Amino acid sequence: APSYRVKRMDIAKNDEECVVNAANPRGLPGDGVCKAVYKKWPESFKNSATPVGTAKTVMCGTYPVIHAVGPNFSNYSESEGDRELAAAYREVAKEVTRLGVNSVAIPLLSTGVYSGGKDRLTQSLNHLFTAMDSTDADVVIYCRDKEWEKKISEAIQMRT
Ligand SMILES: O=C(O)c1ccnc(=O)[nH]1
Repeated sequence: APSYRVKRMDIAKNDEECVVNAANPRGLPGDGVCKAVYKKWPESFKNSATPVGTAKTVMCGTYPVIHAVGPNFSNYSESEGDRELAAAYREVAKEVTRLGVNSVAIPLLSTGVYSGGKDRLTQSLNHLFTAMDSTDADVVIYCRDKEWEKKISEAIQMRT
């Protein structure tokens, strides 16, 4: 029976069969979060460039890295941002299904340096749910803040 779980820890130490990288459209290593993914799976960044609102899988050996590019809300309108953030998660669902994996480690896209200084926990998480509800993979959501862990954990609780 496929579950959603949340873990407050480095996504680069996930124990799922694949990872989603919160990526930039240039396929650049990045800093903070993407840096952890670059350091862990540097060969997954070969031709990882993909436009905003898309996802691209690059294998690191047999381990799939799904580069998913949420919008930078600094650059987008609230309405266009929202559209691009929905589409990014939909492309993630498609890659997870295509790969036939049983589990996936996923961050909340567009909630860090791409949030345009706003709190987007509920926006990002609902788009994730919309996309991943139609898949049969175990989903493990990774976050850093304890407050965020609690809020995500409750949003999971109150749909079961
Ligand atoms: O702000 C973020 O967490 C983020 C950085 C890069 N790509 C994203 O989808 N999101």
